[PDB]
Amino acid sequence: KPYYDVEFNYRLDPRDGGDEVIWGGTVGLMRRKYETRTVRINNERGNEHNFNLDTHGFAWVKHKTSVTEFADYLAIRQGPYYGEVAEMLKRVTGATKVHVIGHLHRSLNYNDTTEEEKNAPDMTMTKGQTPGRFVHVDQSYQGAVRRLYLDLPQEEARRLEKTRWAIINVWRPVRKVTNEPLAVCDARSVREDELFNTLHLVPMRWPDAAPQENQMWAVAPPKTPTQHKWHYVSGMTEDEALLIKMFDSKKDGTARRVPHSSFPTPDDFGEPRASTETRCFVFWEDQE
Ligand SMILES: COc1c(C[C@@H](C)O)c2c3c(C[C@@H](C)O)c(OC)c(=O)c4c(O)cc(OC)c(c5c(O)cc(O)c(c1=O)c52)c43
Ligand SMILES: O=C(O)CNC(=O)C(=O)O
Ligand SMILES: [Cu+2]
Repeated sequence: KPYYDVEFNYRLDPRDGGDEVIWGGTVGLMRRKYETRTVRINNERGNEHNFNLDTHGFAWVKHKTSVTEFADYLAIRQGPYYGEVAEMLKRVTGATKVHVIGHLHRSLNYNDTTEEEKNAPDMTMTKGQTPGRFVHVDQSYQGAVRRLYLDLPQEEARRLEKTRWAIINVWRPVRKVTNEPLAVCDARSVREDELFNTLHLVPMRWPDAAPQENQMWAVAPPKTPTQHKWHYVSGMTEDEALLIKMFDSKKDGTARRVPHSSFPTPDDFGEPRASTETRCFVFWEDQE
């Protein structure tokens, strides 16, 4: 198909009932209220070469990994995957150094999971992760700084912040994507006044620990299915990677942040889409 027209979940203003806390990995997040809008998502399979991290903030690349089982977090983090992702990412970006923070594995079907968790209290944590069905950027400009100093040593963070740096997510499906693909929005089609800093909390080890803290962009709804420029690539395989730019320190016109969201297509079929998204810092110690 050349495109789809699908309902997307955008920011609901608090004056109209919305809240400002994204309770990551909870049943409650699946119940969050959004301003829904229908947008056009252009299929770009066969046109991937036309999109890059500098202009649009995303790129589809061919990249073979040696890892096949992505469900075991410990197996992934000790194994070679992070280094494989980091070498690809430096190759693509021309970066000077790449530091992999971690990854999130997603394997649940959204609607299946809604109904199994219909009786669950909101703060119940799902075993596994559902797709990310809301428009967001994983880090605000503030959230990117917060992440840099939380995930890197203090001296390291201070120095790398003097040179150009960026947060890029490396999204790879476990197998050929036949349902709930991932859509990315042209960074240039959304303005700064549409971006809203939003708290993102992960209540790991409650009540012994405070929930983990992160700051996202929420996105104001468009007024037109084509105002925001949405794209995706059908049938993404585990030998292909979607690089999504969440943040870039460069303030000179280069794509700085990419709203993104999964979405169901009417032709969805098969067992639930499964994927990993690997959060990465990217440093160009020769710039800025
Ligand atoms: C496996 O460990 C989890 C991760 C680790 C990272 C590597 O993915 C979590 C994320 C963190 C860690 C912070 C909150 O301390 C991010 O900072 C790196 C991050 O940028 C992220 C993200 O922007 C979107 C998210 O999902 C929408 C997840 C998040 C999630 O919502 C629920 C989850 O259960 C949690 C994890 O348990 C992840 C968070
Ligand atoms: O895979 C999904 O359903 C959503 N993933 C993301 O938004 C991401 O990789 O940051
Ligand atoms: Cu995301």
